[PDB]
Amino acid sequence: YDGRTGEPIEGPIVVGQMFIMKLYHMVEDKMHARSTGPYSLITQQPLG
Amino acid sequence: KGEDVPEPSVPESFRVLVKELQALALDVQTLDEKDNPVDIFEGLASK
Amino acid sequence: EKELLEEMKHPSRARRAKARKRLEVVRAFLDSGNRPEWMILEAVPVLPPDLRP
DNA sequence: GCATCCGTGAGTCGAGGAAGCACAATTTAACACTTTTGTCAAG
DNA sequence: CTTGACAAAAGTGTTAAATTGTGCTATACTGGGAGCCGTCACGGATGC
Repeated sequence: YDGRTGEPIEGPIVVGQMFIMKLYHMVEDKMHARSTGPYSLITQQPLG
Repeated sequence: KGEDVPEPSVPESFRVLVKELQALALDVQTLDEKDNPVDIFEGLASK
Repeated sequence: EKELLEEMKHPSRARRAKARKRLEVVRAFLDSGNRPEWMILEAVPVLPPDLRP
């Protein structure tokens, strides 16, 4: 059944129990932004 | 200040390019429409 | 350049190819205003210290 | 004309950061005395 | 607009330590040492 409408899905659905892992790649450790910051010594370009 | 960003200038990496080429005994010069030298170092490197 | 131009009339293709390659370098030096001896360094330029910090 | 050698090239982001010594010459740290501000009353 | 008095504060002259630079050793010594190693492609280069 559809929880939003209460009507069933028009076709039978493969439902079961499956083993799912949470991987070490998390968006918390990957989101990054920068307006200004440290610059390199010779080229004076932003660091990375 | 609420203003539009100004017109840019010559990058500092190109200045690094010229000086590194000069350290190889190569005379790299930037010229104008009339083939006259143009100083990209703002007079800071001319003796 | 004059000798190389005279040798450019040799019937052999290898001789003309060798003369042309030498003449191309000679023409480059003549047109540019450079001197061949400038290829040997008497004074070594030193890079500014901030580029080699 | 043909092996053989020498040189140059081979994707992008990210994340990982073992002598000593003596002696001379030179520089530097401490004072001690001026000369110069800085800050007061006096106007 | 000053006029003297003072009080630090920077400048100057010796002065010694502390640091730094240089010369010198007398039995006889007389040609180095790690390289060792799985691509493949092109263009070019005298060479023959």
